[PDB]
Amino acid sequence: VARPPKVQVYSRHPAENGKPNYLNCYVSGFHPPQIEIDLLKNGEKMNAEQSDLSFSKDWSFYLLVHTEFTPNAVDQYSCRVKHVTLDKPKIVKWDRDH
Amino acid sequence: GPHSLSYFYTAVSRPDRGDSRFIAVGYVDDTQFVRFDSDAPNPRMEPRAPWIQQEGQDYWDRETRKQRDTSQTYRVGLKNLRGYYNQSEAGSHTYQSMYGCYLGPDGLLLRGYRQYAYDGADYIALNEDLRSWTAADTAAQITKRKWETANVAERRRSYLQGLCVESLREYLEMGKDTLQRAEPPKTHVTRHPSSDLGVTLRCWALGFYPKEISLTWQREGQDQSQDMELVETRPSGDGTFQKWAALVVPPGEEQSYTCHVQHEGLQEPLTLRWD
Amino acid sequence: ATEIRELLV
Repeated sequence: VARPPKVQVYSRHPAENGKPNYLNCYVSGFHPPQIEIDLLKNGEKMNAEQSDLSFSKDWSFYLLVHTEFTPNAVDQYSCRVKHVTLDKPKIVKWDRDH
Repeated sequence: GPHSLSYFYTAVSRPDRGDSRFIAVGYVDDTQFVRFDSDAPNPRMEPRAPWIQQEGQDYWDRETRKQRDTSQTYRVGLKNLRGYYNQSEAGSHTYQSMYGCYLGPDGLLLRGYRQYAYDGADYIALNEDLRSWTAADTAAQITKRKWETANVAERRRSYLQGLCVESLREYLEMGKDTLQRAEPPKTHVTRHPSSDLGVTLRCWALGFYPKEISLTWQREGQDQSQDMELVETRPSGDGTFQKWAALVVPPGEEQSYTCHVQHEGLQEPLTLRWD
Repeated sequence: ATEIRELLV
């Protein structure tokens, strides 16, 4: 069967307003491998880099989408995932406490 | 534990374009170090870690030639598999293989493996003896008899005991400064609102390598693995890993709880608490 | 180093 993606959105270092950082969207556990993973800044797609397609011992795939960012108090960041298992896109919001 | 060299092959059919795509990645332990993508123009095996770049042109030429040949075999294989299952020509399907070797304490093969999947389900696998196959269904029995007829298992076994282990040992030395050095986590504890009767304590471990780690919360010496929320270990983006463990505690009782962190990068386990 | 080649499925 097809397996749905798990999604985590998080920064590489603890977020400090105005301090340069990295924003990660880690997407794992899905099958088939066709997937669309977008990091969004205020709803707008960021030109973020995507890792090479790999998979775990249960054959399910994982991917890391990531880009530089400088968090502040105004901008909202989220990860949007489209996959055959999802009837509408999955959106996970970034927050510095997770 | 034991070091390992592992390769992961993904082939996908694309009937709309009349072809297929083959992607391979290689890891030493938890560090990706090469990739190959049949969609790349003039596709080559490419470095994905700094230490592998010292390999000379003959290595990259050889690896490129093997991956190009393998890409073609998996392209035709996807066609065979569609026929085995009498699937429509319009659907996309996925053929995966993974194989690798673990290094024993004596420098010999500790465990070798080679497995295949079709559309995410186990298809055929080399048994632990590296001499025979287990096939999952009627289609895979066709493949099994072909590979038995051609003595395929002997070549897998020779690769796993030989070149896999020898190249792993070479990579471990080339990348000793990062592959054989444990990077301990940077740790801290945060506190967050939760609900009526409780605040969340979250214990963070950032920037560690390798992936294996133990994060536990302990209410007064006894482990609290009841509603400890523990996220999957996730990549930092720089080759290290991140994890956190959280639990809801009674307001005003934060200082009764301790987070214990064990990681091979630490001289001894850590004991953290809320500030 | 990857396996040199493998036989068709």
